[PDB]
Amino acid sequence: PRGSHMASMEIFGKTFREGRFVLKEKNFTVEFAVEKIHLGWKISGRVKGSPGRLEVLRTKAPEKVLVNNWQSWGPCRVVDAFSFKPPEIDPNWRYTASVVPDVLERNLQSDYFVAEEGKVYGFLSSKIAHPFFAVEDGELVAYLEYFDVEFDDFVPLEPLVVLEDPNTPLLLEKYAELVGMENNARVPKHTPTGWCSWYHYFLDLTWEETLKNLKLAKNFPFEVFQIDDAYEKDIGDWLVTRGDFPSVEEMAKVIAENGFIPGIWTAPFSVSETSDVFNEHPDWVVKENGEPKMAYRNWNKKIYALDLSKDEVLNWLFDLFSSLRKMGYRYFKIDFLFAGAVPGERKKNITPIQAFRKGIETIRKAVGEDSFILGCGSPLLPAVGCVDGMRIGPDTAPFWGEHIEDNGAPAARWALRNAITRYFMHDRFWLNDPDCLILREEKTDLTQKEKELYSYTCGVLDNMIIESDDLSLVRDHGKKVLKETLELLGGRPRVQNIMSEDLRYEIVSSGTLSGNVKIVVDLNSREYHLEKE
Ligand SMILES: OC[C@@]12C[C@@H]1[C@H](O)[C@H](O)[C@@H](O)[C@H]2O
Ligand SMILES: [Mg+2]
Repeated sequence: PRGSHMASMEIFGKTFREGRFVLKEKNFTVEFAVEKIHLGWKISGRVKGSPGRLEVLRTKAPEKVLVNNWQSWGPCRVVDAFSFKPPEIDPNWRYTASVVPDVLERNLQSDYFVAEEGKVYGFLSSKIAHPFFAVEDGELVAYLEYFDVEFDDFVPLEPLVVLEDPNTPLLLEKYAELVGMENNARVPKHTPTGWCSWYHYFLDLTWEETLKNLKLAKNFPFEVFQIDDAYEKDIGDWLVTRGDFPSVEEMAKVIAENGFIPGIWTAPFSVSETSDVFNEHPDWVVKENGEPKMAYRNWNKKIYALDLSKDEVLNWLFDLFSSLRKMGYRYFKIDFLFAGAVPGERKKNITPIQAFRKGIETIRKAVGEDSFILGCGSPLLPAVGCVDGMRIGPDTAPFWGEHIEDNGAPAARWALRNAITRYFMHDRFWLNDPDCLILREEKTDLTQKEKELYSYTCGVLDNMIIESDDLSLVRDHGKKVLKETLELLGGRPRVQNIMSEDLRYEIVSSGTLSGNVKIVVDLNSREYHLEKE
């Protein structure tokens, strides 16, 4: 039998049932199939014309839903769908909140997937359209947004799955396995360890301080030595240094001379209003009414988005990342990637998602198969198959964040929450990056118990482990936490109670380097209890 709830769903406006169907509307045509798969149903097919904001599924909204923001920093969390209040959106960061901000300013929005107890609805890809859900007058509606682009000939729909089982974590894991297959996900066999400058030195990093850490890093179990934001003269001018830094090429040569894999931060789809590249090439950016469209404001400057539909832009990206590879960099943290997918006017009439994918594909080609790509500030689904690792929460911080709301400002407590709630993408989409461990004992307000809680959770989850500290300031305790963390890697994790609303989670991982383990963590009390077999 079906189920009363399944007879009550609509697929492309028709009553739900298994079959093969054609919708011919005024401005578009859809051909689609509704087919049985393990644990549920798959809706797939093809579309042509001007589909616009295309309705795919409609069903009664659940009371409590696990919602997901489209990008690295945005929350994945359980919300009450009936008492939802639209947020005030910061005009300087509009597009990190939503790629369709008209939705978010009036209704609850979830990107790519949404879950309730016993049921996952999820799209398998975002190659052309942006897939998202909205709660509109008590109804859950799935959409594919094509951003007013027209298609003369058929292109594939992003597939939708509807999965049901009482084990919600199992469904999220299955969903993510299907996403990995649809997109030829990269799941490296080896996970890098390393050092990152950001969460000690921030923009005030000097090359003198960098060299001091490079010598000390020889006593710590680090493979990668990554320079973050600070070295560059302006956003977009990635090969021009400032302050006491040598050349970008010389930085690589010192780092490699000292026995590390050189790593470097860029924001490659972003160019500031002051940069040489923007002032040389005003034509290279996404536009609004013919003029440069602000993508976001950061570093106290307007930042514009590179128009990734333009071959001149893609050639510049190729040559940049080719040059970096020639210098010896083999670890690339590529940040603020949402900029490349902002809605706006481009040279070619392609979607922002199509443009985005051309840009990241160009970066991968340039750095080669032997380079590690870490995505950050990024749309998640469009990057599967391209990146090796991906930041999946908001920034951590050398403090827990007692007065920081769940709003995107840095805080260890909210960074950790996302590592938990997105755990199922790990070893399926890519390697999850939970953000850096901060293990120093001076110049921090983190307690030893908070450092433990953060680090051991990241280990049980088998996530990337990168440390970000002035290494002078890390002593016995910080060293022991890093050692014991690395002992918890290598397993298959599950968060058992993924729909929890009180920030206490039970987490198991099978087959770690320490055997079967279990950690119960409480992000309100700041406590954990870890058992290892
Ligand atoms: O600017 C470097 C910086 C702060 C911005 C971003 O929030 C990223 O997620 C951080 O790890 C840093 O690389
Ligand atoms: Mg693994």
